[PDB]
Amino acid sequence: SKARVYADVNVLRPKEYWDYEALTVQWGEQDDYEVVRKVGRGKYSEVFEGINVNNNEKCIIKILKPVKKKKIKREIKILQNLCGGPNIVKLLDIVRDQHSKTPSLIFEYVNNTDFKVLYPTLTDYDIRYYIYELLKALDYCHSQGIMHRDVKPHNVMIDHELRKLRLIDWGLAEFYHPGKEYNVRVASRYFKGPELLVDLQDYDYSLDMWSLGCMFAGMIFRKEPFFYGHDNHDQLVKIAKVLGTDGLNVYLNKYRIELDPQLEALVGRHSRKPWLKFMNADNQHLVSPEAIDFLDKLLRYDHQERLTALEAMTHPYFQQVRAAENS
Ligand SMILES: Nc1ncnc2c1ncn2[C@@H]1O[C@H](COP(=O)(O)OP(=O)(O)NP(=O)(O)O)[C@@H](O)[C@H]1O
Ligand SMILES: [Mg+2]
Ligand SMILES: [Mg+2]
Repeated sequence: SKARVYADVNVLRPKEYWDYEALTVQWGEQDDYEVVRKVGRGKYSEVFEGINVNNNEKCIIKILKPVKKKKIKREIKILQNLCGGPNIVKLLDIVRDQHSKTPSLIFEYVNNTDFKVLYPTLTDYDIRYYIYELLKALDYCHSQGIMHRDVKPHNVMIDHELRKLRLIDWGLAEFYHPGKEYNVRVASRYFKGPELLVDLQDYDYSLDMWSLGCMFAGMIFRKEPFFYGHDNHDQLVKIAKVLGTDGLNVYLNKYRIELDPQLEALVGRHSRKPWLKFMNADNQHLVSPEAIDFLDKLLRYDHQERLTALEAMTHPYFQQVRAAENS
């Protein structure tokens, strides 16, 4: 299986564009940036709001924990390749501690509102607007030969007042190479595409489209998250109970994949459930045939069947957002 779009980007570009292992970091000054308060974390970082001592402007300081240097260079190189793209978080500086050589990535500050509180407050149009902006970031990174691999609300910073969105967290992102087998241990469980759940390793940019679909379904159906599995097996089951086991079987046969016998047993058999059966009173002002048509074209087992980011931005669902932009 190969990507249907942007397959040759890294093929056509110089090795230095994608060979993140060769990257040579030019360190900035650790003193230029000081910590104000902790604002987030991951298994391999602590993230703080900070201030640029030189101009008193806010910034974000992502202090990285010990990991193979290759993992750090990858995040850095990807950020460097994408810096300036639409709605991509900007990496402003890279510094380290002189004694521990503890590295910190310095980013632009986004005055984010916790998604758990922000989303229930978004209007139908807000949803359309933010998904559109998020789509711009994804088409951009796909166009630059990169797969994000961790699309989820926690990695989408929104300054709601400034209607500004930034796709952050490029720490699991990879360069797309035709026919490469990737590690399937990426993305948050609730946002993992079928391909990851069934060991299809030759995946591509379309994985990010499943994740976006999951985010979108959560927003319009007001169900965070929408596919709530306890572990990877249970995640495939949660998907199968909505999408149906028919399409799954078609999918696995198309790609020659044997499901693990115990997994096959957990999944069982399920009818495809229509998207309106998730319709209720809290979400109603939010679903419409165009929302459903768009969602349906994202949440497909077959990654090759999913809309591309580009196609998605042209879907009728976003016509009002396009119109506003065009002025
Ligand atoms: N540029 C930013 N502006 C505002 N807040 C941010 C920014 N970057 C990170 N944060 C916050 O810090 C949190 C963690 O940052 P992130 O880069 O995602 O760390 P991580 O270690 O890669 N986390 P994980 O998602 O578990 O991989 C985010 O979810 C945000 O809430
Ligand atoms: Mg994150
Ligand atoms: Mg991360």
